[PDB]
Order: sequence, then C-alpha cells, then structure tokens
Amino acid sequence: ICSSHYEPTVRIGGRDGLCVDVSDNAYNNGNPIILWKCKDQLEVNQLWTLKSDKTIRSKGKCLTTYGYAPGNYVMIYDCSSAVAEATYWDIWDNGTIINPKSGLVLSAESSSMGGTLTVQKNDYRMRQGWRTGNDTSPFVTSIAGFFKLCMEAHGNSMWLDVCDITKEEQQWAVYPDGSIRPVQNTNNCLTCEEHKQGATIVMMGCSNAWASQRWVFKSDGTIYNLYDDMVMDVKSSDPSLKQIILWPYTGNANQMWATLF
Amino acid sequence: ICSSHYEPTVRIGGRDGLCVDVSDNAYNNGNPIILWKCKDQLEVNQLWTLKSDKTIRSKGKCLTTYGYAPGNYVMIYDCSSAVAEATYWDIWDNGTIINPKSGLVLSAESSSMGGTLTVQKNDYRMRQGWRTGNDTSPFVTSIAGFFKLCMEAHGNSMWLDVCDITKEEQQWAVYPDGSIRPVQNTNNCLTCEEHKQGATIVMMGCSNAWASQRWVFKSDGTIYNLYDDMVMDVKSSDPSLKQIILWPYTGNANQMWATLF
Amino acid sequence: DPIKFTTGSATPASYNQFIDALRERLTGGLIYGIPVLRDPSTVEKPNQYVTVELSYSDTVSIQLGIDLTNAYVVAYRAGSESFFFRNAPASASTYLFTGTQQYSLPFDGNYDDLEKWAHQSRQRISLGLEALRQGIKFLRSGASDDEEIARTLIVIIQMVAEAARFRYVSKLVVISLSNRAAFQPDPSMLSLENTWEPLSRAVQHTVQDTFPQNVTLINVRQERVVVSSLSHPSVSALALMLFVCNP
Amino acid sequence: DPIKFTTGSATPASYNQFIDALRERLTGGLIYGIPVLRDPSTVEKPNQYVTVELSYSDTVSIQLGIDLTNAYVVAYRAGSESFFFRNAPASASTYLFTGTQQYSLPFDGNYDDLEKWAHQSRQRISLGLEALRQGIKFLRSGASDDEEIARTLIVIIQMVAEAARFRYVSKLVVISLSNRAAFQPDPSMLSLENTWEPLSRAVQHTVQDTFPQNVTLINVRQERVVVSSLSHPSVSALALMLFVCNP
Ligand SMILES: CC(=O)N[C@@H]1[C@@H](O)[C@H](O)[C@@H](CO)O[C@H]1O
Ligand SMILES: CC(=O)N[C@@H]1[C@@H](O)[C@H](O)[C@@H](CO)O[C@H]1O
Ligand SMILES: CC(=O)N[C@@H]1[C@@H](O)[C@H](O)[C@@H](CO)O[C@H]1O
Ligand SMILES: CC(=O)N[C@@H]1[C@@H](O)[C@H](O)[C@@H](CO)O[C@H]1O
Ligand SMILES: CC(=O)N[C@@H]1[C@@H](O)[C@H](O)[C@@H](CO)O[C@H]1O
Ligand SMILES: CC(=O)N[C@@H]1[C@@H](O)[C@H](O)[C@@H](CO)O[C@H]1O
Repeated sequence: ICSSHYEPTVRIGGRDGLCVDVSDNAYNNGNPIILWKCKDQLEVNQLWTLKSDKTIRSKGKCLTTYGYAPGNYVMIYDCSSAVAEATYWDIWDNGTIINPKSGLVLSAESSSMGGTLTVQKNDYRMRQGWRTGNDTSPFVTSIAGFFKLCMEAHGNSMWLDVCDITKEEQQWAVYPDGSIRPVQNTNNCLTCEEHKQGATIVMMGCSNAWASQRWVFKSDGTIYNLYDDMVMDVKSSDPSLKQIILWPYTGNANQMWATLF
Repeated sequence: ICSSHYEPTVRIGGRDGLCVDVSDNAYNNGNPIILWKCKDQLEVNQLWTLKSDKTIRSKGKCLTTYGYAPGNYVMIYDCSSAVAEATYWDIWDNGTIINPKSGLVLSAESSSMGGTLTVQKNDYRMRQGWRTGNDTSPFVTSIAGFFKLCMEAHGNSMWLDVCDITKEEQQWAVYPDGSIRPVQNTNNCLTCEEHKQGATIVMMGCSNAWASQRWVFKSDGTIYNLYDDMVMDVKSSDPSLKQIILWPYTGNANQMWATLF
Repeated sequence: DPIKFTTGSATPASYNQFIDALRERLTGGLIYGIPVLRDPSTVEKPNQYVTVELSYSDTVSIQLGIDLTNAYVVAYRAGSESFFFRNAPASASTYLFTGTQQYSLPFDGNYDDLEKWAHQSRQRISLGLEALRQGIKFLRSGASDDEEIARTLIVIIQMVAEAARFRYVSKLVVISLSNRAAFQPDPSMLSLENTWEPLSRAVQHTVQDTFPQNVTLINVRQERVVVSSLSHPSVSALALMLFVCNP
Repeated sequence: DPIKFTTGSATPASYNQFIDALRERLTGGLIYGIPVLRDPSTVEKPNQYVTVELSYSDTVSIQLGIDLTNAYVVAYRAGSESFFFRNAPASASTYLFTGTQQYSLPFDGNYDDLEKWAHQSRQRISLGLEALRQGIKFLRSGASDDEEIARTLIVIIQMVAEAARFRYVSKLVVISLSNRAAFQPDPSMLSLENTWEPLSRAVQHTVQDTFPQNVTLINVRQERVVVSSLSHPSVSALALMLFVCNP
C-alpha cells in the first residue's frame, strides 16, 4: 500500500514551454503569479512543493486564486491568511490543474512572457495544459506509426514515411503544454483542421493555443485529444494518401503509435 | 607456365571403394593386378607413381595390359622388358583410365575382393570409374538442390526436402567409382530408371555397377552422366512431385546442385 | 501452456498479436491506466509460471519458462531436455518442464552475467527475425557452446520479455520485420531495460501526477531525459509494470 | 561500375543473378573447365578495379572496390566519403572512388586482422540478409566505430567476395534467404575461405587428373577430407580460381 509521506517539489512547465513563476521573486500576499522563461538553474521563485493538504507552495506561501470567477488571477498569498478552499488544487493525470471549489482551472491566457495566470472554464486548451517538474525541456522524439512508419513533416501538413532517424523532418518536440511541434519550426503545432469526426490533422499556429492542439500520449497506445475525445488515425489504414485523421477509438493497428525517443 | 617436373604417387580407388593392388605384394612380371580392400596404412603394393612418360608404376615396375583385346588382363611387368605402348596410360579428368593404343579402358569386372582387372570397351561403367589418390574414403556429404532444398532418401526412391544437417537421410557417400550412395544403405546407388530423356532417378543395386549409376559433379554446377550426356533435373521445377529426372542441360536453377560437405 | 509465436510465417501483424496475447496473460491489474503484473503474494507457487513456444519449423521448436512475476525467463525446454538459469528457485524446477531431464546453465539470468558469459555487451549483439530463427534452430539442435547459449538467450529475452514491457521494444522489433534488417539496441532501449523496476515504482507512488523521485532516461543521442511526471510522453513507453504497491 | 545488388526486393533468384553476373566480370579464362581470374600481368593499373553497389533503400547505398585480381575488396565508398584498407596499394587510391574524400581504415584486409579489430572470430559473426541490410545501413550513416566497421565488413566480404569463389558460400547464403534465418560459417566454409590459393594452384598444376600436393579440407564434423584429384566431388565447390599458371 503505497505510502504518501512524500511531498515532492518541482517546477511546472506549460504553455510554450514556459515556467510557472513568482513575479520578480517577490512574495507579499497578493502578488500575481506569472508565466516566465524557465530560468537556467533552479531558483526558489520557480519551485513548487506539492503538499499533502492539496496546496501548492513556493517559499512556504500559497498558490491562490483571487476569486472563483473565470478570469480572476492566481497570486501568492500566505496560506493561513488566505481563504481555505481558494488555495486547494488538484492536478490530473490528464495534465490539467483544477481548483475543486471553483471548478475552474489554471490557464495561461496571453503570449507574452510577462503574462499573468487566471482560473478559467475547462475547455482543455493547450494553454490550460501543464507538466511537472524540474526538467521543463520539451521532449524531443520521433513518433512511429504503423510498422516501418513515422510522422514526417513537410511545411504545413504531415504524413507518414519510412522511419529514418537521420531525417530531421521526422523529429518532434512535445511541449509541457501538450502541443506537438516540429523541431524545424517550433512555432507550428499539430492541429485539427476542425473539431470533426473527419479532419485531417494539419499544422498550424500555436499562437492560438487551442483545445485542438493539445494531445495526450495515452497509455493504451493512442495519441488522444481530450476535448474531441478522439484519437489520431491513419485514414483507411492506407498510408499512400498522406493523410492522418481525427477519429474515434477502434484500437486497430492504424490508431496505435510509439514514441521512439 | 605450370611446370611438369612433378611426378606424384597415389593409390587409386574405384569400384565399391576398393583399391588397385599388386597381388599378394608379389612383382614377378605377369602377376595379375587385383582390386583389393584399401589397406589400413600406405603399403607399396597399393601405391602408384604417375610418371611423366605416361606410365603407372608400383615399386618401379609397370601397370600393363596383357594384350589389346577387350577382356585381357592388366598385370605387373618390368617396364623395359614390357611392350612399349602396352604400358602407356591416360587418366581423364572425367575419371576413366584409358590405354591410348588399345583404346580400351581399365575396368573392374567382378564383385569379389579377389577380382582381376581388364581392359574393356569404354561404356562409362561405374566399374570403369576411378579416383586418385591416397584418401580413398568415399566423400560423405549433403547434396543441395534449389534454394532451401536437399536430396533426402527414403528406402528406394529419393526426392527433395528442406535442408537439415541433423537428418541422416540427407547424407550421401560419393564413391571413387562415381556412384552416389545413401550412407544408410551403401549397397544402393542412385540410378536411372532407364537411359531415357525422362527417367526419373531411382535407387538400385550397385551389384550391377552400370553406366547409369556413375555420376559426375561437374564444375558448371550440374550433376552429369557421361554415358547419357544428360544431367539431374527437378521435374518441372516443381518439387511437390517428389521426382528428379535425367534431362538435357538447360542451366536453369533447377538443374544446379551444391555439395554441402 | 500454448502461447506460441510461429516464426515461420511471421508478419508485423503476426508478431504483435503474440506480444499482445502475452501481455494479456501477464497483465495482473491496471494502475493509473497501466497494466501492472500480479502481487507475488497473490500467486501460489504451482500457478507461478508460463510457457511460451517459439517454433522454427514444426519439427523444430523450443519452449520458454516465464515467471508470472517478472516476466523474467527462468528456463527453456528444447525437446526431452530443459535448462534452467543458476538462480531460478526450487519452484521453477519442480513445477516446470516436468517429465523432462533438467540441467542448470552456469549463468545467472540478469544481463550483466549473460553478457559476462557471451564475452559481448548487450549492445553489440544484433536483433531481428532471422537472428531469432537462428536462435530457435540453435538452442533446439542441442550443442553445448555456453558462449553461444548466452548470446542467443540475450536475443530471445529482449525480443520477448523486454518486448512485453516496453512498447518501445515491440516497435523496434516490428520495424526490423517490415524492414528486413537487423538492429542493435540504442541508448534509448537499454535505458528502458535497465530502469523498469524504478520506473514501475514511480508510476505507482504518483500523487499530484508527480513522481516522488526523478527517473532518468537516455535518448538516442545520449542526452538525459529526466521524468518527474506520470503525464510525461515517455511514460507511455511502459506497457507492463512490475507490481510494487497498490494506491 | 554498376554491378549492383538491390537488397530491398531480394529473392534467392535475385541474389544469384547477381553473384553470377559478378563471377562473369571477374572471370578471366577457363582452366580445366573452371573459371580462372586474370593474370595480374595481363591487366593495366587503370583497368584493375571493379565497383559493386549494395543498396538498402535508394537513398541509401554503399559501393565496394573489388580488385579484379582477387577478388579481394580494397575499399568501400559511402556517399561523398570513401575508405580504404591500410594495405591497398597506391593504385586503388588513385584509380578508385576519385572525386571523393579518401580515408584509410586502421586495419589490413585479410581476416586475421579484421577479426583482431572486431574482437570476434569469423565464426561467431552471423550471416544473413537482414544482417547485410543492417551493414549497408550502418556503413552508410557514417558512424566511426572501428570495432563495428570491421565486424560489418567481415559480413559483406563473405556474402560477396567469398560468395563469388565458392559455390558452397552462394548456397549457404541462398539457404538463409529462403529460410529467413541467419547462419555462422561452419568448419566446411572456413576451409574453402582459408584454402583458396593452394586449391587454385592444385587445379592448375594437375597432370594425370592428380594434384601434385594434397589439399586438405575440413567437413562439418571437423574430419579431414584430403583431396588429391581434379576428379574429386569437392573440387566442384570452387567457382573462381585465382590465376597461378597456364598449362
Ligand atoms: C533541496 C531543494 O530545495 N532542491 C530541490 C529538490 O529537493 C527537489 O526534489 C528537486 C526536484 O526533484 O528540485 C531541487 O531543486
Ligand atoms: C468515475 C469519475 O467520475 N471520475 C472522474 C474521471 O472519469 C475524470 O475524467 C477524472 C480525471 O480527468 O476525475 C474524476 O472526476
Ligand atoms: C615417401 C613415400 O613413398 N610416401 C608417399 C608420398 O611420397 C606421397 O606423396 C603420398 C601421396 O601424396 O603417399 C605417401 O605414402
Ligand atoms: C576436342 C577433342 O576432341 N578432345 C577430346 C575431348 O572432347 C574428350 O572428351 C576428352 C576427355 O574425356 O579428350 C579428348 O579426346
Ligand atoms: C544528485 C542526483 O543524481 N539527483 C538528481 C538531480 O540531479 C535532478 O535535478 C533531479 C531532478 O532532475 O533528480 C535527482 O535524482
Ligand atoms: C606431413 C603432412 O602434413 N603431409 C600430408 C600427408 O600426411 C598425407 O598423407 C598426404 C596425402 O594425404 O598429404 C600430405 O600433405
């Protein structure tokens, strides 16, 4: 029976591979929690102990919603002076950080490094995506398809080709926020043409940080999307087509994928 | 330009893997040359120097036809006292020992160990077949057919099966006389049903020592028969048939064979 | 008893069907949507082992003894003889390949011992189908060359037991088949092999979707990936966890 | 220049067609109905070499430099770089893979040196197709691991140059392909490899269909076959003789 004596302490990566941050390294109750660059070595204003009581702490103070309405900011507050329930948090194995009482979820709503965080409604945005802890670097790897086959990336779309570790086009960076990005132009993200049973995954701007750009490497062996509840699938199990499509789970060989890191 | 200073000295194997022999180890001019057991170590009455002058000598005396008529015997005679041309011999790369003048050829005409040799007409009998020198032991080996395929031996006939060195049935002994014999029953020889464009190689009694039991492992990669001028071939290049047939040379994969010793 | 891969007529399709069906048998429960093995304190000794058959032709096949535990490979049977590693316990011997003559190899069944015996590191020894069919053929025609028996065991374990554990090893295999060319394991594979226990335990102690100790893997270009989260892509490489605790 | 085996789409049929076509090019004359190579005093230096291409995909291929002589393999080219054995003479270097950058491997091109470098005898190193495709892939993605470069060279030479010489090596290969399982050379193969010169000379000095010195081979069960005759079955194993003298 796995004990829970343990209380680890990690930094938190997220939108665009940035870090969760205590503004300027200042802690006065009320100070906004921002989304800065992931600093070179491990500083305090970027580290977070994930305590048993379900609170999240830097330098002993608490990660705190200002209030329970979608669009209110998270700040640093001394946890005892702070409103009890406004300081509890819950991190899901699916990569979202929810606040129980509010039902709202932590999200990074602007591009800028200097961005503030907010509780939002849960739409499973790439921007509502998070991934603890310490090594924030995106995960550089090759995604393998069927037998003999890997995702290759040509400008805007992507299809499958013969797995070759030499080719750069077959190399992807998966970011703490759940985006998949070609190590060539890390400003692209794999995206759904639309939220349809049919699209046809394209490459688009992560400027947007939408729900349709956040992917899960799920342990049934599918590449899953928690907003669409659909996975990445290889058209009619015919790869000559140069098309990969969002489709519901069957579990057939065509839907299965491997991280070949 | 390969010099011919060389005059080697070897024993001679032949019919049934027996040796060419000087009767009782006695040399008096006129003494019949017999076909004895191949003695354990190398004795003089079994060794033969193959001289430049085209004579064949044991203990300094000559291998000699009594006369030039098919059915006359070969004997030991002191070469100078002997009739010049009756002492010249010629060994062909095809394994026959001819006497130039007579046109007759050396052959072992009875089963018995105590058998005498005779000059005969050249019919390319297994009994007219010979193979120099020193190591008379038959050549134990596996014959490989097509791809993946070897001769296997079941009682009386033979077909092809998957090459397995474990199986005994795939093991053959090729004898100095040119017979091929299954190491199981070395009293069988691979034989032609008949001397026809069609047979169908069977296994028969080497009691007979016929022309249709003497095979050449020819260096074009065929298993050839110098009396029929035909080779061993695998029916319609279909092996399901369990039939191998005497047929004229095409050179196609089906006619080609490998000694896998 | 009959969980068997026919290596004659192997396809990527064919080989998978197998590994799956094996993971299946090994699969004791799910933890956080990952197949965990059974609690060795939930299994009785006579129930503890599994038999996988690898056939070459038919004729021509050897069995493996798989602990249900690990997932480890305690032993292999080749005809009317069977062979066990020098560290299989008394149970493997009494409850497995009975009715056979039972000998003990002079080596442990970890790699750093098999490697010792093969005179060759894990990473120089090539994997593929033809190499596994060469292995079945060898081990079957019982020729006592320990040096080889090690080498060829290493091939099998990897292409079977390691295949069972890491989705990463299955593909590498499947890629060989489709490619028809052999491969040696890269830094990435060796990691997963060498880090199964500690990664297994991580997944299971996970609390806020966070590992209480950082598991550190190596990627093809010998860089460190340091994984502190259940949410990590890599974690997906794991298809079978050794049981360490219930949450 | 273009004598090339495509290893993609290999069949027993395919592979033969190749070896043949190669023996063809190497075939200088016939002696006693056996293909002999050319007199190195009949060939000029700029004419002395041949190029064999082994392709993996297409993309993805390396060339070999074959002395026309032997039949030996002086060098191999992998893209815009080529590599020569430390004992190729000045001729190979000036007249071969020109227009490329030319480096020298730190090993001779006999086996007892390649083996030295591979830390592994000829007889532990496995042969097959997947193993040759693994070789092309390797040598092409230019990764300086001498240890491997040796090992993988040994594979190729055998499956190509040794294949050219002995009808016995062609089959062993062809059997692998049809079987789809790797093999290591047995006593029987190593013999033929180790005894090509002395057997070549025998065939050529032959007088009454008799070799003036007994050539001694080893059969699968390490017994001696001692061959004193052109008429011997074994002699058939020889498909290409090094030239030693005209009769
Ligand atoms: C002592 C300290 O504050 N340093 C922490 C360490 O304890 C923590 O476990 C690790 C992530 O695992 O990050 C370090 O920077
Ligand atoms: C059985 C149930 O209702 N449990 C849900 C689960 O299905 C949900 O998706 C998960 C984390 O994402 O947390 C719980 O609220
Ligand atoms: C010296 C002597 O008489 N012995 C001979 C030898 O010279 C000969 O070369 C060999 C066959 O090669 O057979 C031996 O028994
Ligand atoms: C060109 C010619 O007539 N030469 C023949 C040859 O064809 C014959 O078969 C050989 C040995 O068997 O000896 C010669 O008499
Ligand atoms: C000294 C050591 O080996 N500890 C490492 C540490 O360097 C690292 O930052 C942390 C998370 O990356 O994981 C720990 O296990
Ligand atoms: C001493 C030695 O190695 N010489 C061998 C001899 O033993 C053998 O009888 C003969 C024919 O078999 O071949 C010679 O080369």
